[PDB]
Amino acid sequence: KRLFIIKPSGFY
Amino acid sequence: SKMELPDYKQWKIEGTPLETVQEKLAARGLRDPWGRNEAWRYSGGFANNVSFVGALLKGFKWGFAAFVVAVGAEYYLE
Amino acid sequence: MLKIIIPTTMLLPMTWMSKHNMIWINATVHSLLISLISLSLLNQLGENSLNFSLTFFSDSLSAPLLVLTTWLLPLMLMASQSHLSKETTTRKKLYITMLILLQLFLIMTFTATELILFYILFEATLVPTLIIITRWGNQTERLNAGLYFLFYTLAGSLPLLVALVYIQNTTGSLNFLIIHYWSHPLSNSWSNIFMWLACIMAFMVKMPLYGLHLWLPKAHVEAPIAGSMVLAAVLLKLGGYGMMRITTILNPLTNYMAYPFLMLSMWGMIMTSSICLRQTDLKSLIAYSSVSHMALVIVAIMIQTPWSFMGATALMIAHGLTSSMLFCLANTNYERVHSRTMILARGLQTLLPLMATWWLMASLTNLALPPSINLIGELFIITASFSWSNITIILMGMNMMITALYSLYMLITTQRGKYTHHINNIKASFTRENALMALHILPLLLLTLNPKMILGPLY
Amino acid sequence: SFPKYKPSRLATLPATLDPAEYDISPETRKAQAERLAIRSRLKREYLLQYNDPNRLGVIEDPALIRWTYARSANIYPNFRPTPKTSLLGALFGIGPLFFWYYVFKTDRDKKEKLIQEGKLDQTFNISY
Amino acid sequence: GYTPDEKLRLQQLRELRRRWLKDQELSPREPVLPPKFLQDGAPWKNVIYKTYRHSIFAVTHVLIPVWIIHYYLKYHVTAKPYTVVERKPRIFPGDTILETGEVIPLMKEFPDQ
Amino acid sequence: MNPFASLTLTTLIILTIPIMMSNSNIYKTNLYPNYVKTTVSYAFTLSLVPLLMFMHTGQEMIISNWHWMTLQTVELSLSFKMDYFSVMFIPVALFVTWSIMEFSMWYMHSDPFINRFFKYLVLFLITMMILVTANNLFQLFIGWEGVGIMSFLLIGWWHGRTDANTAALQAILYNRIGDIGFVLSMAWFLTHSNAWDLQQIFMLNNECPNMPLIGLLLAAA
Amino acid sequence: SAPAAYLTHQQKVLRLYKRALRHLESWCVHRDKYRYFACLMRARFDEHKNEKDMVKATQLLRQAEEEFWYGQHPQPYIFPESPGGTSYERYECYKVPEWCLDDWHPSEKAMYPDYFAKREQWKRLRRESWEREVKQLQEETPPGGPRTEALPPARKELWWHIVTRPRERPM
Amino acid sequence: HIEPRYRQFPQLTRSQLIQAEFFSATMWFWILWRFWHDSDAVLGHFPYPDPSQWTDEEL
Amino acid sequence: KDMFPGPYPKTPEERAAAAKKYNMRVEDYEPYPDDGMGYGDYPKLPDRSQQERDPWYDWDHPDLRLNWGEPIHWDLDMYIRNRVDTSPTPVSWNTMCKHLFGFVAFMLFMFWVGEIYPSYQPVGPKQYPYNDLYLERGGDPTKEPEPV
Amino acid sequence: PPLTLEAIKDRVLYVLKLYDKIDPEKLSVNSHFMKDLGLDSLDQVEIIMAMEDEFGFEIPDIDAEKLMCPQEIVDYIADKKDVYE
Ligand SMILES: CCCCCCCCCCCCCCCCC[C@@H](O)O[C@H](CO[C@H](O)CCCCCCCCCCCCCCC)COP(=O)(O)OCC[N+](C)(C)C
Repeated sequence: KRLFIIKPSGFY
Repeated sequence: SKMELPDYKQWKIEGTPLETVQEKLAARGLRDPWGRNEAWRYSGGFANNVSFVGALLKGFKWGFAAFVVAVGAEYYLE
Repeated sequence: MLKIIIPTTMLLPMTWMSKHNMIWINATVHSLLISLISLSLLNQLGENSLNFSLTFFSDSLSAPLLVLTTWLLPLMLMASQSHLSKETTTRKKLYITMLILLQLFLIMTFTATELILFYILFEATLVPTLIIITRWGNQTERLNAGLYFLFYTLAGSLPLLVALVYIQNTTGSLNFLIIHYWSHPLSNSWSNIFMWLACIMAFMVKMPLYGLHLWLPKAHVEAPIAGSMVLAAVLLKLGGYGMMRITTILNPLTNYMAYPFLMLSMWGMIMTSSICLRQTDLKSLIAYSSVSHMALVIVAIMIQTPWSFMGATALMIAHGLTSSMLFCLANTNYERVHSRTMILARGLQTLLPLMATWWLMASLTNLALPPSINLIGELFIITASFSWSNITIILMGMNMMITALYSLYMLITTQRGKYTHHINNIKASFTRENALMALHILPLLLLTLNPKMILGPLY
Repeated sequence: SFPKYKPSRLATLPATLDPAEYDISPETRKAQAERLAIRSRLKREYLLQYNDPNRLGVIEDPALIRWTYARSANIYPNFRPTPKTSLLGALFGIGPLFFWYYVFKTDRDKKEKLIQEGKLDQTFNISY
Repeated sequence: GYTPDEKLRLQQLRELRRRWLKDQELSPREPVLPPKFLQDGAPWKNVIYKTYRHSIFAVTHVLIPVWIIHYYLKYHVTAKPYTVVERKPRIFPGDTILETGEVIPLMKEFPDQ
Repeated sequence: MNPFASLTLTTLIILTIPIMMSNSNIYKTNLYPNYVKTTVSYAFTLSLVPLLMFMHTGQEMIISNWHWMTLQTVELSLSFKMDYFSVMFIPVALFVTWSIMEFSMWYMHSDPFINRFFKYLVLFLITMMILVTANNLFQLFIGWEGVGIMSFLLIGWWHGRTDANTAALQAILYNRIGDIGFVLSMAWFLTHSNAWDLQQIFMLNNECPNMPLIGLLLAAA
Repeated sequence: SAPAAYLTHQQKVLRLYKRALRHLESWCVHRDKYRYFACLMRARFDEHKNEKDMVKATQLLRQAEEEFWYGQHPQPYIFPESPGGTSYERYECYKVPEWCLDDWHPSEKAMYPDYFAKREQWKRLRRESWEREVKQLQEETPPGGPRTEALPPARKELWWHIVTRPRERPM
Repeated sequence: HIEPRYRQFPQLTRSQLIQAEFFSATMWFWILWRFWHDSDAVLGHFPYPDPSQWTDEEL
Repeated sequence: KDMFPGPYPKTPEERAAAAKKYNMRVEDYEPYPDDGMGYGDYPKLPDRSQQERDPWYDWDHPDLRLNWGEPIHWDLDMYIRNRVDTSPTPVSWNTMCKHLFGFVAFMLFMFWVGEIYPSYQPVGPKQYPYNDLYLERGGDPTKEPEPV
Repeated sequence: PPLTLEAIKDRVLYVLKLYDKIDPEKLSVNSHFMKDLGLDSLDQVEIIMAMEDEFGFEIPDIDAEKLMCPQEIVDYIADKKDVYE
């Protein structure tokens, strides 16, 4: 996309 | 894709109600530097306030007519 | 049953002989299995109390509790098994023995049957929980805490003991069934009144009463979580079980002696809940919430109306699960940041979501909203209380106010809001954590579908 | 204008109206210089703590610990018997519960006299 | 009136921050692992979504529940008394379909409007 | 009659399904919400029908498909009375809420977690349906309180700013103060009328109830 | 962003001015009337004692504060970013601190090779830098006065704090 | 699809104004058609003093 | 360490150690004082809900809004915001109380005097106009016992 | 409006131009505010509040004290809006 969002890892 | 800014020069204050205010300050002799800014964008362009009751009757001019068509249908049913 | 009880003993050899790094799996798996075996007991009967050996029986009042008690061991294991790691193998292997030995005493002390056997186990539970609070609790105060946990039980229990012996001399057998049948009223005088308090005070200590609850918070502040889950979810409830047992005697005197304790309880509930509204640190907040709910049980027992015992049973179990749930759910934070104080956690939701969901479910059933078994458990006893005195509602209502507030409060203060900046310590939620609390909360929700098996004997 | 604001425990006066805000002497200016001094001291400290790579973990400020300590462990050791606290404690203590004692007991007696000596007993109330 | 050192400080930090935000931007960096994936992709090979999507969607969400719940209707209503209690229809002067009957009354009323 | 019966219960139950779909991967997709607006759309379309069978012939219905817990004497059971009120009211809620769906798709179109937002919407509405429909008083209480807590989840949506949180807590607080009165009444009908059902209570209370009505009034407040 | 300093008279009267002027808009609503009374107001501040001895002046303030406080209006207009705000922290749900990403584990970290690359570049820059800010802070500082921060002189300048704040509307 | 301007507000699409005007007109058309369809603001006359012969008084 | 709060105000020369200990040497140190409530040697701080402290300042803990080592008000939690807010109000407190309580008073008394004089009954003077209807009586005599 | 630095400097000057006390030809992005131009603080408050008002953005007071050079202003909004353009 255009810009990088931050966000906690949602993998676990 | 930037839009251009319009113009510094073009915002006349003379047509504004604010000009009357600057006159009233002239009666005090006081200076009101900001008016050409404040009045420009707002009062001085598109601005031309719609009447209240006139705003309330926004649809009446057509509605009364379609209504005439309706009562015309009433007599037509007769 | 004698069938469920043997394997529970049998895990001990299995624990000791287990390979040094596999023990958790052993104890976990078999504890789960034995839970499922415990579940078959639940059947009961609609009329006669179920019976077994001469020395055990299984009233409907005991069965859901028994199922619960069997159910908790794996949970405490899942909580514990990362809390400790650096400990030596022999010491760990020594440690789970405390837990299982403990539940063994519970499975024995619920099925009773002689009230002297029931007593001696009732008090026998005291040792392992003491050892656990004292050796594996953190910070200094735990030492002192041990003492408060201890004498308050004994100072209560000891007179009860002498009283028990007395009765089996003034009447025939001490056994529960016949005494349920041979029961005859005791009345006024003065000797009989001291008999009354002698047969009540221990039970009313072990489930904290408002004038006497002081040890309980100071136990929960200290104990390692495996001690906390039991000390909250179970022992209180068993004190309630016994008090529901011994009320087969007494009467009509209960009609005359209930009042003072109904005042300490009806007032202590609003009071402790009020203190609950302003704690410094979470681990205590939960504890006072627990007392604030147990007061409801104790009036529910003393008004002695059948609705009140139904509500008694339900609320005992529901509060069991929800309280244990809040405790593990708090320990997680305490491990992630070692803060203990609630103010430091701050914006924990921002940094991780699913725990916020468990906070939501858990607190949500703490306040008790429909159709949680907590709620339905509570509404009955408000009904019977209201029958007992039309005024009483004005007290109960205030409870239902404050239990909302602080409950939501613990949610909104330790979650919603800004993250603290420098606290880098948090590390994104282990599988065992989610597994654990899912294990608390799912049974609690399925259980609402089929209350009729939890309401107990006076159903 | 005329009316003048009147400060109260729940409505502390705005700083702009405080007389102390105006009258000002060089030593008091030393007070503000001091306050900025210690405040700058501690905040400089907190920044030295806040952001060097090696800390990783949390760093609790001592004041908060003094507070949490003083909300619990330090209350009893001090105490002191004082008649104001003692009487106030007897009051909040035994008082209201005696109050509820009479308030329930009378109603109980009233239902007694109606159920028995009277006959105003409820019907249908078979649930119990 | 800023002190000059403050000025250079704010300048330096401004530059560094724009450098940061510029660093934040991503390019073709957005990515994904290959993606049962076939369990979805195979089904989409033949679907005509413009009408069929509404088809299957409506099929589930309105057709299944009513079949099911009505079957549950034959269960609970046929099984037990008082599972369903009608208001019972108002019956005017006109004859009932149950067995004719019924009659108008008097009609002594007079005048109109 | 029977078609009316299956009809209303369907005009409720289908609302439940998207929440169930919440664990399905479609929920994680951007695609989810329009299935919800469509869902309420079908729900409305279905919802009109009972109103019309209600129209020209005027019939009304109660169903109580499953007793939940048989106590002594009292046996509370879920029971969907479908009188004038409950039938007339549903299409309204479905209608306006459907419009709110379509609105919200645009109002929030920037927002992350929007899918969760819709989940909370449907989750709210269904509780509202629990309240409008319920005959048995206790079921009215679950609808009651559940609507309260949904109000809490939505008021606090922008959980960052404190003011949202205080607002949420404030709302739950005053609702609770009402709930005291609700419980007072709810007990009193059981102690006296022995009921928790509108049939029972309407039947047995020709006599003046001096007090339950006022606490129930407070709950209404 | 320019901390402290024990307060002085001039800036004081100024803030009173911006304040009073703003509440004055809150009353006058229309751009018109507001303009007029605004000019009248500044006209009051100059027409009064635009120059004077201090001891009178403070008294003039004590007058002004009252005269304002009476007229201050039950609620001023407030821009949403401001502490009143219709959205003072609507987005604080989102502004996750950067160190948290530093946790995603490789199956996620692989998906943004570029961003992570640049990021280790940064983190390297910091861990390399830090001792210099140590020595400099140690240097420029006296025992430790009211002032916060200190100028760059050859590199870096306590930057990691501000420079890597998570912008304003992350989502 | 729309541009910011800085005073002009390029009020896009006539269709918008067509809609707005359409509903305002739809409104008045309804209120008037209903006004002619009936005058619900009135119905039947009422009175007070009536006649003493209808009641009673004698002397 | 010794950092923990220490008993009793009564340290007239040793008070300096206390004022230092909480980081507030400027003789702002305010014991509550000696009293039986048992909280001693802790700074008494002016009441101030956290809204009162400046929002625009860059606090270490902006939600708490109270930097670092700065000693904390005893009842922090009651003033923590989301709780009591003792922010100053343009109209004075007592005036607040008087206007509202008086308002509710007038509202009630006017109400009940209203209750004394129902429509189509009223005070007799106005009732000379207000009288009407009666009207209500009706129904077949059966309805008197159709309801019975 | 994703916004850019040129848009900021342009809109800012575009407001400074309209203020009467400034003579538009003398205005420059780097043009100083007191040492150049005699506007004084009592008008400085006007230009700053009127200028933030254009954006709807809010100016904290201590930051309002600096201000002065228009470049310092465009820098300031550049920081608060985080434009990085
Ligand atoms: C379950 C909830 C519990 C509620 C609270 C429990 C009990 C609280 C009440 C405590 C009872 C009285 C003890 C209080 C202290 C009295 C002893 C002494 O310490 O108090 C002195 C001062 O206290 C008063 O003198 C005593 C007032 C006691 C009156 C309260 C009694 C209320 C009745 C409570 C019920 C009693 C139980 C009955 C059974 C139901 C201070 O000592 P001292 O400083 O050196 O000398 C006096 C200084 N002078 C000369 C300057 C005055």
